[PDB]
Amino acid sequence: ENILFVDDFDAKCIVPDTAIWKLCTYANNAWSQYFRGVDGYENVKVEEGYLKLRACKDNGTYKNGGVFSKIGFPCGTRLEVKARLTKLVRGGFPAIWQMPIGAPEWPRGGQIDLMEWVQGSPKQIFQTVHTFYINGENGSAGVTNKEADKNFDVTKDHVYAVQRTEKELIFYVDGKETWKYENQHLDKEKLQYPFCEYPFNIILNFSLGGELNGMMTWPGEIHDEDLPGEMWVDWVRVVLLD
Ligand SMILES: CC(=O)N[C@H]1[C@H](O[C@@H]2[C@@H](O)[C@H](O)O[C@H](CO)[C@@H]2O)O[C@H](CO)[C@@H](O[C@@H]2O[C@H](CO)[C@H](O)[C@H](O)[C@H]2O)[C@@H]1O
Ligand SMILES: [Ca+2]
Ligand code: NA
Ligand code: NA
Repeated sequence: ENILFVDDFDAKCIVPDTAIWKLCTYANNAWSQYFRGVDGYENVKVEEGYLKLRACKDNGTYKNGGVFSKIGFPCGTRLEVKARLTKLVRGGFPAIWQMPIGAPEWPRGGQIDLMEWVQGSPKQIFQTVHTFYINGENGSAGVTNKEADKNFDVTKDHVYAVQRTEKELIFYVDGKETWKYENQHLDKEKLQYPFCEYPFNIILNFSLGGELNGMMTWPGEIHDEDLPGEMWVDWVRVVLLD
């Protein structure tokens, strides 16, 4: 099987590979708002074969932990990520996902979420597709997998995967297919399937929710007493398909 990229996070270093992995930065949205004033690698380390991403509160200030790949991947590929949460955190918002590189403004270039967790459904994860066709100017939910295992322990290791081709996206958990999002071969102007127009990166983060500009976010209310939380990523792999 053809390995286009792999990181086992087992390099003789205390931070993830500095050529591949960049620290996440502040932006006025739910997942990014608490990268503000995160000092370098304070919430991000490599240790005992894991990337360890921490979310915590530091003298009044919520701080996220996350990195994104500077490298990205074409179509005809499958991304596999092994990860667990150390615990459930109320208001915690950990994610394993992909953004297009150099695409028009979100959500026009698309977005793929291999894993998200929120306190509102604590014994499940979400696998989600975003496009301008789905979301338009006003939508943020995307299309998510409704038959998601309802009886599932996020604090154990799982392998989250998406296979991306011109035909479709196929999601997996622990090597079992969960759902697919098909190319409908519509007018290019509808932007229904942008997933081969730009390379997609890898994003790994443990973010905190609560209010954004006075509106409650999907991950809901932050319970300070539950903090800190960590996501441990054992490995990331991108395979070239047949
Ligand atoms: C509604 C929203 O917050 N959208 C931002 C998007 O969010 C992701 C969600 O769509 C989804 O729930 O999965 C992940 C993991 O939890 C994120 O929460 O993220 C993108 C990429 O960061 C944002 O696009 C960026 O917006 C900023 C300004 O806010 C900037 O314009 C940048 O150019 C753009 O890429 C969505 O706003
Ligand atoms: Ca590892
Ligand atoms: Na790095
Ligand atoms: Na999701």
